[PDB]
Amino acid sequence: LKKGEVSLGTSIMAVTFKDGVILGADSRTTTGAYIANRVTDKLTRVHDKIWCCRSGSAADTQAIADIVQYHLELYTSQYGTPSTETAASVFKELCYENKDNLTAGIIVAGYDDKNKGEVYTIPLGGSVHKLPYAIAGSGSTFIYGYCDKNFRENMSKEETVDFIKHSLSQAIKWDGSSGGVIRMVVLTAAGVERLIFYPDEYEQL
Amino acid sequence: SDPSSINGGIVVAMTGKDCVAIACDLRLGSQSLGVSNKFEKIFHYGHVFLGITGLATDVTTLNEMFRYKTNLYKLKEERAIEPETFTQLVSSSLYERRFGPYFVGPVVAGINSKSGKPFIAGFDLIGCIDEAKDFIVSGTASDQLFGMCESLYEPNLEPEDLFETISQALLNAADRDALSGWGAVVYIIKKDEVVKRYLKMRQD
Amino acid sequence: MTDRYSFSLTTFSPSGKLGQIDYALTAVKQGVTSLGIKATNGVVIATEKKSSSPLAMSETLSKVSLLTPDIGAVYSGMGPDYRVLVDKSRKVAHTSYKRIYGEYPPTKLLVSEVAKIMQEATQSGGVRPFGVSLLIAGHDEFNGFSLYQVDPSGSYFPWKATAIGKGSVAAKTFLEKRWNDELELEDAIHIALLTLKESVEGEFNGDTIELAIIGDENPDLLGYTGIPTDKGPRFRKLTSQEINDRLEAL
Amino acid sequence: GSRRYDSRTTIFSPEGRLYQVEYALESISHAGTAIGIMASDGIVLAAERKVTSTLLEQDTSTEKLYKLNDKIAVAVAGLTADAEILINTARIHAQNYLKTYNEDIPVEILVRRLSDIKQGYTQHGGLRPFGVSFIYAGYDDRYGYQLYTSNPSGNYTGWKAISVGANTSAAQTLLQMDYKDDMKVDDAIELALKTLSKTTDSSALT
Amino acid sequence: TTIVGVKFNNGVVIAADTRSTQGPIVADKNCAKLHRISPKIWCAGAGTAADTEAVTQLIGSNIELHSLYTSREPRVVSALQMLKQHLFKYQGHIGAYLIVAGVDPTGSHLFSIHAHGSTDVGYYLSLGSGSLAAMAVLESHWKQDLTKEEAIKLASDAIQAGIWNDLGSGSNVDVCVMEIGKDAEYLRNYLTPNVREEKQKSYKFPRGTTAVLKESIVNICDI
Amino acid sequence: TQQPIVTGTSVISMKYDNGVIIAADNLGSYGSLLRFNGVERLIPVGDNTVVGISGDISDMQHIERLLKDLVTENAYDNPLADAEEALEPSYIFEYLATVMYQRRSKMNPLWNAIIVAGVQSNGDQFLRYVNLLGVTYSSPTLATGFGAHMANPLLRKVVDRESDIPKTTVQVAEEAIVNAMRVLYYRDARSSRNFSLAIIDKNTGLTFKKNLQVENMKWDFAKDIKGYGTQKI
Amino acid sequence: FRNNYDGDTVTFSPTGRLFQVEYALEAIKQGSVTVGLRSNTHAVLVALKRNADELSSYQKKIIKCDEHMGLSLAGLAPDARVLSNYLRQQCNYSSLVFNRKLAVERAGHLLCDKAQKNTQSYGGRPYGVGLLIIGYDKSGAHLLEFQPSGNVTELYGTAIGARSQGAKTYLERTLDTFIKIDGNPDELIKAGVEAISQSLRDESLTVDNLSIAIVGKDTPFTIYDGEAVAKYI
Amino acid sequence: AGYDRHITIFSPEGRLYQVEYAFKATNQTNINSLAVRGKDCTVVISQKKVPDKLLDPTTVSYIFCISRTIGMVVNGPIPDARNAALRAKAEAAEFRYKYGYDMPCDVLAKRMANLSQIYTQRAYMRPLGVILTFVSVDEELGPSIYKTDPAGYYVGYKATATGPKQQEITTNLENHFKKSKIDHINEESWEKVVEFAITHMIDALGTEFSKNDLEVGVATKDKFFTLSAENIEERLVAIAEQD
Amino acid sequence: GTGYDLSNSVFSPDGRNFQVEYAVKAVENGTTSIGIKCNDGVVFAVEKLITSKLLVPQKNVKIQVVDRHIGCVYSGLIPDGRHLVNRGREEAASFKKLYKTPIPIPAFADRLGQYVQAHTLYNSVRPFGVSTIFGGVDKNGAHLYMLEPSGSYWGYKGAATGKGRQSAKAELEKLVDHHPEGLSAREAVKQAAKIIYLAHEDNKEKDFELEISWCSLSETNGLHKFVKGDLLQEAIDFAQKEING
Repeated sequence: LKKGEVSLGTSIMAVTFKDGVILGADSRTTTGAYIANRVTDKLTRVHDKIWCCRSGSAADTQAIADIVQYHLELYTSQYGTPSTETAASVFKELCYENKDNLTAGIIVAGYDDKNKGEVYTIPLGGSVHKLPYAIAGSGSTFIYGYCDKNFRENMSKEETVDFIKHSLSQAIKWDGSSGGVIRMVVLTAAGVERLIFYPDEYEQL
Repeated sequence: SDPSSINGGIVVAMTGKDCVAIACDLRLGSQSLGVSNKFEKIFHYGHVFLGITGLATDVTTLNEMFRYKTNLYKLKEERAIEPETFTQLVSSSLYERRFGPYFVGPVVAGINSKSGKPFIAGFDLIGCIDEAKDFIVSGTASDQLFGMCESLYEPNLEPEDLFETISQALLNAADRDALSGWGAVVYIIKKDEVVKRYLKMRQD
Repeated sequence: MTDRYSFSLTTFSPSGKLGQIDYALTAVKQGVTSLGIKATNGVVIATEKKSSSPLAMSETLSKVSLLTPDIGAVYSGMGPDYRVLVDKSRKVAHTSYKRIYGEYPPTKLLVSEVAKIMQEATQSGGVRPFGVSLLIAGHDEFNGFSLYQVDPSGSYFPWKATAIGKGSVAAKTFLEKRWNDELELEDAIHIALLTLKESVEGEFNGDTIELAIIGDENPDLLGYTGIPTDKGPRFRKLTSQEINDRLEAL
Repeated sequence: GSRRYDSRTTIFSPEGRLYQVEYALESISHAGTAIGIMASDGIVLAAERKVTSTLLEQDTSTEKLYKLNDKIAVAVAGLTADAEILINTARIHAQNYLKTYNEDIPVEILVRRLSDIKQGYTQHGGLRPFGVSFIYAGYDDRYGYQLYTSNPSGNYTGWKAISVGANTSAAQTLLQMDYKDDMKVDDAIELALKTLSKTTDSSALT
Repeated sequence: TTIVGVKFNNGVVIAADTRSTQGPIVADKNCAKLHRISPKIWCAGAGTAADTEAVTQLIGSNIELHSLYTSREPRVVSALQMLKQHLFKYQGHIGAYLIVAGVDPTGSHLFSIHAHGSTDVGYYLSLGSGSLAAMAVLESHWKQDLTKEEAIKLASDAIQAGIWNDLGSGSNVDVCVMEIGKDAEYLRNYLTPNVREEKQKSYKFPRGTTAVLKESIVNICDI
Repeated sequence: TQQPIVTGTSVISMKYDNGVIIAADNLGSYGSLLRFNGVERLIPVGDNTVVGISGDISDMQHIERLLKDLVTENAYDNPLADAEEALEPSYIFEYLATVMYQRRSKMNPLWNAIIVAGVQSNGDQFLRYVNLLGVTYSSPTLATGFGAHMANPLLRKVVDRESDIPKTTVQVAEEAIVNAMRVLYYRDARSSRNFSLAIIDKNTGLTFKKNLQVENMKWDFAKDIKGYGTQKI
Repeated sequence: FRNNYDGDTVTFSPTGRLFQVEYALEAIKQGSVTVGLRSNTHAVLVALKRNADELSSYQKKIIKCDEHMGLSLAGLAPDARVLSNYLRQQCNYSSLVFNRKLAVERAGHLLCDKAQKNTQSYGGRPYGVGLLIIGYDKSGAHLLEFQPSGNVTELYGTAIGARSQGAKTYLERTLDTFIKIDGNPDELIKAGVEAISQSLRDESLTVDNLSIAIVGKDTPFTIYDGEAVAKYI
Repeated sequence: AGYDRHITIFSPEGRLYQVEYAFKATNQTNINSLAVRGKDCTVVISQKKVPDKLLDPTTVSYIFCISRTIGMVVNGPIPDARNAALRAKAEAAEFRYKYGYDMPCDVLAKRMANLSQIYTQRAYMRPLGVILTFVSVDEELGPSIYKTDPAGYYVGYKATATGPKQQEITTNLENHFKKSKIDHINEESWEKVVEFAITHMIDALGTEFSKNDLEVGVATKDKFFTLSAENIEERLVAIAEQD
Repeated sequence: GTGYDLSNSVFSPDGRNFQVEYAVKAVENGTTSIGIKCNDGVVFAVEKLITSKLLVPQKNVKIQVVDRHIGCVYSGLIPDGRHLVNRGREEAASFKKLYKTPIPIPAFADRLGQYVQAHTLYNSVRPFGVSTIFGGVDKNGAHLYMLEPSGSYWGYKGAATGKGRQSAKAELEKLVDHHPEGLSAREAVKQAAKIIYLAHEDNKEKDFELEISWCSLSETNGLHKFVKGDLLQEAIDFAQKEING
């Protein structure tokens, strides 16, 4: 990769519901076995209505998202507001063009008011794929069964926060490269709500 | 073959009171076979003395770069370079040649001739700046040389007494080597007279 | 398909004169008053800040720029030419004397880079000279205090006092008389303010006056009171309030 | 149009001269006088500082006298600004001979590199030529002292005494009489000064 | 080395130890690990000596160039981003582990940077060979309602933990207090707590055992 | 130099006397995790050619954009008659294969193996092969990947020479295609349950059946269980 | 005045066109006369070649650009070579990249861009030579008129060269007749000879002078030169 | 050389013909503009004239949103206005990524200035005649109003106006400012600032405006928005009932 | 003369250089194009002049596509018009790859806009002698834009350029106002044909062929097609009932 072992929470998802999309991740950077950071941002803004969840290697992802932030700042300004799918293309370009040196697993998650929330998953190699919900990181595999039954098209805002709160807290419990606070980002027409739940809270609920 | 230890060489610098001293061997070898009893690894541009040990091809190319840099700077400013300024000039030139494959250990020596300080400063393979003024050593036997300087050296010495120190310190470290025989020189510098004393020492 | 042009915009004339340079000598004359006095004990530079709408402000304009911390510069001629030149000059000073060195540039040496830039733009077509003449005032430890003048051609000369801008000869003549030998930096400020008063009329305020000295470097000008690690500014602008005190004191 | 801004003033004339070159020869006569005396014991260089205010300083006497190398120096008749561009390139020219062969540059070569460069600008590039003459004072152990001069056309010649600047002709006429095969430096110092006093376009001499 | 950074509700403290080693033998009791970027953006650096210092001067230059250009204060976030883009191009070839700190009009900030290319924002951060022992002190004794005296006192304790348990660390401790309200204080050699490797004494050399093959004099000259 | 991190498997195809049929499951693998199902492998180009891609999904998205450019530029400078001078199988084939051949020759490879199928509106049947290795060939039956191994011997029994071609009508050919896929779903799990099936008819043009799933299921094997991996203590 | 608007190519005049375009247009006419006619199955070009002298001999000005593509010039020989080289590269690429025989419409538009581009400089210039570009692809035979201004029109018959109008009026008459002579090489050749003679009014019609060129339904690009036109006179 | 009527150089009078004529036509869009600062906000009010009824008004703008917080008013001909907008928006976006920080009014100003001065020397390239008014509500200095002119000149303002009725607006502003002795309006809420601005405009150009005749853009903390037709109408209405 | 008749390298007191003035003229000597915005679409129409019997219908059409949903039609000089769309096509294609989206109509307008502005600040690069009317349907709605030699563009409800530009706009503003916008895409084709007819009086010395096209959301379903066959004949017929000039 870039240089050495940099690693993150490795459990992210974006989920669709009645009002938009809620994206969730756990936040924790480790560099080997030393805890480089308790609480970080893996819920990264690339546009005001378009955020991402970052997975893969922390450095790689951060360079790539920087570049994304730059292209959409310019796209917005010249060509108008971009889609989730458009954000997703810039990510894909980078991932594909630098698969031979960087590893970036991106879930691009966005809320639009005229097509609702959309979830796009970007492979390590760089690809653009549409789903009604996605789970990525490598602890996503153990909650695949859970997510697939208890996801439903149309749910309340409180309820979606429970589904994402339950999903990730299981992932963090079995997984060993995960920990620290749980962050969420709710992109709705009620604004951008940033949710934080502290260790004691998600464990219990 | 070896990266810098083909021809060997070791260099010692010391601080005193209105004097410094800088000393070197005269070995040039071709592997462990000593070839020559002359090879001067210390050069000077005016009142700044630069010793660089290591591989000879690399000491020569650098020596000509610093001569160039200093000459043209001297010409523009209408005065010589200062020990302090030259240490800056060295860091950057070396950081340009870190990416290139040089194998050098420079050490910078002089006395400031209008600020009135003895000045010595050090440089490495990586080319990092070392601010200390007591002794700085470099070369093959740098490990033996620090052990020796750190016990033998005592702070603030007159030129005669700095000579007795530097000479013996070098001579005994050198005697545990074969890569540091083939004669040696010592230079005792004040900024208005320089004494050169050749030592008589071991070879293979 | 373009960028094939390199024929000069500065040519010889039949008096062997240079066309652009004659034109530019006027531009300097149509400027406003700026002066320099070297007291030996420092350097003082002062100018009139003036502005081109009543709704504009000249308190939020600047005509002295820091080139490097310890050196400040002022001009007479055209505003646009001055801004691009200062930027290019600030660039070369950082790159070539703090990445190759670490000591801030000696003054004269900085003058030679500004001069080289201006002459370069005169040689080469598709650019034209800068239409400005500078007094670059600095301090360096191995020179002492210094004052240089750069002419619009790219030519330089040292002066221990000089004046530029409207009524150039007459301002300079006034300095020769009022100041002889070596006098103080403080005293030279008192003089500089008077000299600047006589050139101008209809503005007399300290919000239209900018006077700066190179003459001290304090921890207060260092931005930290710890143990020094760099020289820091020797440039200091005197306050609008500070200027106002001294006008009363003439 | 690009060529409809071009005037082609860089070309040979109907008289076969180069407009811009001839104009540069003129420039040199309106700048100060420079005199070079070579003796076999030294070289005496003077250059005349015109427009001297009292608020011009007298602590500088390096601003038309430039060391190009530590055995070569010049006196400039021309501008500070023209000279400076060439001066830096000369100094560099010095370091190249020095680094490669580990000895001092010959004068005769170093002069040629400047002249070829001047020549270059008026042939190609669409450029102005530099309006500057140099009198070169330098030493070799293959030739003793050498003294050259180069001028705006790219032509350069050797002289054993030379004048350039205002009133060249008059200075030279005086020089030709007072010259003698026998030399010393201190004798040459007297010679330079006697002449200098009589070429000034201002009364007496200071 | 042991480099630390600690936030208080009025400013930021960084501190470092100043020991450069070649083996266990102490080459330098003093070399700065605390580098000044601008009067109030100070940066601590760890790892390979040559790399941290050079990078810090390139950035140091580009930021000062910036400050004059905008006729406004330099931001800490500019220095941060320059550092990241420089590491990224060179893909890790720069081996700088940095702790970048600064005070601006935006408030007091504390970030750290790995050579690996990841940045983090922390309430307290540490890096170095003394990184484990120091980060331990800092997380435990950091508290809400931190102040200047408490932040210096904590900072002393940190460097000291790293000295004691990493014995490649030792020598003087230099501290730098950067306050938003008052002019920053660089405290050179605030503590002088450990000394030089072992000596046995040494004494004068007799001149019947030190001999000279031949000698001359020479003189320094400049034209 | 590329290391596959994703696969798509299986495109099988054959000619019949009056057209060609091609079918392919829809698949985005990440090895053995069937990460994506909704990755189309059959990209219809016009209405008389289908481009079938197996291999790496990462190369496949890049090509997916080039195949869409190919349509676009063929309406550029040709406004009309776009089925006599545009969107012909031989062109689609040739376009793709030049980019493929150049990418593999400079060591940055397009890691796919592709079948271009059609009925030419200027000709008769088209079935032509291209791979990452640069080799190209035509045969009455062509299949890529795991189907190249397994399906194609079944298909060769239907047509393998000009003589065998009159002996395959619409009905028999479509039955072969349906049979083959089911074999693929059964003996390789990488293949998705979900498929697309396309018939490109010399009279009817392109008729494309979407969102099909394999049927007439094998479950017979469950009868004959004795264990094959079961342990007893 | 005149010298303003001739001496620059990155100008325009009050009329809505630069003077250099008027001179380039004049230059096509300064060529020797050539007609082109098609019925849209075959396309023929019949050309009167003049040579300078009795001691000169004829050199080619009908150019095979492919074995299905060609051109005739009228105007400036130097320029004509430059254009012909371009069309030839263009024909080659079309075959290698797309398997195409190149339509005239696509070729014209590309020749246009280069021409445009050289009025977007000083020291580039319009060609000042016109071409009748023929070829037989899958939408049939085609005849284009290219002008060095960039005006591309497809005409069913046309002429360029001095006294274009003579053949052109003959062509507008015989139109309806020739377009319903479909599928005949020999009827159309005979027509071409008849046509070129309505141009003539100060020049002779002789075997060695005349030159015929064909491409068509069952004819790849074949030229009749010299002797071999006698039997169509 | 020998040319100055085909290429751009210094005049011996010293007033450069190309710069002077660029000062003159800008007014070819039938615009008049001002920007003022309130205590907390910066409001721009700008004219719009619609010359056909084959034209929509809502695609007609002279305010371009550079970033999220920065506004720019261009007074000029619209092909030149837009050319500058495209360049400014990318340089702003480039700065924001590199330096982690949103572009200052003055820095944008300065950078476009230095470039126009470069094009002024250039003998193969012309300068844009655009007059660019950069506004925002910075939190590192408050409200700011900084105006460039095509020359390369820029200077800080208290409020500014552009168009031929520059003098008339100037006087209206000078009178208010002398009276309060402040360089800003201190009215809490943006609203009261927009209305005041509107009054002074109606006085200067001496006509009542309509919803479709003004276009109003207001800059607020950390966000910039243009105001709509329906809202613009609320402003005109409310001042009719002060007398 | 003023020297700005052959330079783009300097500023003129007309606000614009004479050589840009000369390109505008060339637009006015081409043959009429219009654009009709609708409540579900856009309609393009063009006059092509027939002089000779040798021409073939709809292959010498001056209507060119970009992508598959963007319609471009122009009046004035032929080589300049082709060059222009050819640049637009490259930049569009670049957009399509990079952002994996079809181009917006306001985005395409800029993309052309900067290229057209660039050759008026350069002396060495020739202005366009075409005015191009373009638009389509996109994911923001339908949009009609028209681009001038200046680099001037604005959003329209109806637009015209070519010889009959004045006459045509006069009839058009009346109809566009009397309706909401020219009703639906079907209605508009008959009206369009009537404009092409009236416009031919400004050109009545040579004959015409009416050539119409559309890209309409609700009556072509997001694609650009030429309007032809039964419908094109029908529209000429409708025109010849009412106008009988």
